Amino acid sequence: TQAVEAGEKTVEQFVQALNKGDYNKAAEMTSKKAANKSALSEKEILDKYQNIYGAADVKGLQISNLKVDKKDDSTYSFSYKAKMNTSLGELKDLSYKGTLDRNDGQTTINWQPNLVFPEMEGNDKVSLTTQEAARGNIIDRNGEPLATTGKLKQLGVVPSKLGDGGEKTANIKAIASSFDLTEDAINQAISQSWVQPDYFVPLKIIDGATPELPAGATIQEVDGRYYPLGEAAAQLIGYVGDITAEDIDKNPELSSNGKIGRSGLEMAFDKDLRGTTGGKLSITDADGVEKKVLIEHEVQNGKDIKLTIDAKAQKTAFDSLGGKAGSTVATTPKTGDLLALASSPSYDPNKMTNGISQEDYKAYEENPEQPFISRFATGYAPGSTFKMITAAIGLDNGTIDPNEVLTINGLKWQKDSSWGSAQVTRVSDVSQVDLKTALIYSDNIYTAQETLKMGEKKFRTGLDKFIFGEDLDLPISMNPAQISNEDSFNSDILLADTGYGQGELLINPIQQAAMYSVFANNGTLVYPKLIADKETKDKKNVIGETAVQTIVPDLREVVQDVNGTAHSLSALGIPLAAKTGTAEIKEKQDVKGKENSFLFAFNPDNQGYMMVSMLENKEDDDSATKRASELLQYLNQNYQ
Repeated sequence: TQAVEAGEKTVEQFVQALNKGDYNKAAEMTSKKAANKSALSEKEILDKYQNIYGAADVKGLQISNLKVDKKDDSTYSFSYKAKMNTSLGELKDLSYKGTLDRNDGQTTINWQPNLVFPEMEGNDKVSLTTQEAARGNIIDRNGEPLATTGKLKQLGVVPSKLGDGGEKTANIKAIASSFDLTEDAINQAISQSWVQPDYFVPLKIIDGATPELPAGATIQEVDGRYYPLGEAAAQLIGYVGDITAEDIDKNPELSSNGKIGRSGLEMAFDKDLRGTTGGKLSITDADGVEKKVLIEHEVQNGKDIKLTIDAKAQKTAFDSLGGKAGSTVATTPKTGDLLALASSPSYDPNKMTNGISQEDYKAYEENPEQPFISRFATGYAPGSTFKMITAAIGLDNGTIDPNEVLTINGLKWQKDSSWGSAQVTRVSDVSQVDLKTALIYSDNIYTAQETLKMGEKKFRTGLDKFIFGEDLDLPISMNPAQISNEDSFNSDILLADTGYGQGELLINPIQQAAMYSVFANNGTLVYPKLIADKETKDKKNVIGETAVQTIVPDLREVVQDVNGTAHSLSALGIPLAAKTGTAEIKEKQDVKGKENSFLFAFNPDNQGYMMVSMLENKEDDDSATKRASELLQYLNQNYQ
């Protein structure tokens, strides 16, 4: 019992050393090389485990049902079941067995080749054959491709068929002008360490018609990932990169030869898109004659994935931002179908996955506008567009009388002198302001006064009926929206600022479209969905139906009234209910007030589409409303 307990500890420590990959530590626990002891020496056991387990990418060796008995006065027999993860899946139900040696005062393992795999004898060999799985495609709501593996035209040069002295520099200058390349990068590519005289050094991926090939230029077709929309959907779709050795150490079921999604939907759906590797892991004998097949299954290609995105709406929404910092979200508010999730500025996912220079990558990462940000999933202050929600809450709890007219003098206002220099600011000096006037002119002072009159308790009661704190069921990384930092404002100034969409509010554009959908469903919140085959989930009785039939007519006047903030949209001649907004942010960089322009708009007749667009740190005389004419036409003519 005292020695049998020490034998169980030896088997447990040996398996642990194998699980941790330290094969040297495991080999030092074996007995000496003999006929009925260890079969191989310590350094030979190290090399056999490192070769065999390293070939199949063995990971996570764990045992169970351990039993250590006693045979002779110095031999203790052990046995256990075990399982492990390999590059072809999990290898479960393995019956291991062996003998221990209890000479001296420390128990060792009589090592045998059956301790690598159960039925191995002497000089048995292990063979692994694998076939890569094709990565699945990502498609829009109409089957158009958003991410596809296909053939590409790769531009490269062979330094031998170029020329000697002047003929080489002339062709390099000719290839640089025929394919929009710098003459200093062609020389740097052909002068890398890995280059040999007769090698094919790739350069650029041409995504169109190939021009004339100078002396030394050659195109070779290669298979790779391709994104048709390009930068218009780079943040949403993402990109794939080469699989590294570290990736295989974390997940052996990957393909060391394949691609892995690094961000976006390519990464959120990497498992469903990459498929499963097919092949066979067998034990052979001396040569290649198979004895036992351990693992084998056919290769399964990756599943395709269909999104609610519209490929034409995604491109139009992105191009409408003109490369400026901002985001645009388009949905069908009755179902939640995310038609477009645009973010600007953006990066080139094709250049990102087909080899990008450290210079162009640093330009993306050091750009102050930060194109890598998925702005549709980034928490922003909603802006004074948030008046609709505060007004709807005010109508529900009866705080706001739609016909009561407040008297506001000037462009600034504060409750008491206790507010110091904290003041609510508006843009239009309108003396007689009611709810309809406040929504047309986007009057923050009216909203601030109604919020303070409503009180924090009644205001939070209406806010809590939304999606603050909820994690949306979406394959996009994002934090839940919040009302403030803590569960109480503890500040009249913060309460008022929260009223018209400022303060510590944090709501990303997707969450905004979810909350704003109540005006297209008679007070019912419709959760947005990105996967086409998903069921429509909704949240009923968020705001009163009376508040909807009171605010939406006013939102029509935001477009139709000549002094409405979105009156430029009346040029469309389509039924529009809209609401613009602004937000002042005290960021860093300099300290000059950064302003954000917002636009909410949907069809108040058919409720077919809804739009939430915003510009981050807007240039002067720019706005989201100025850039929405094109997308609103498409959504109106195709989503009724």
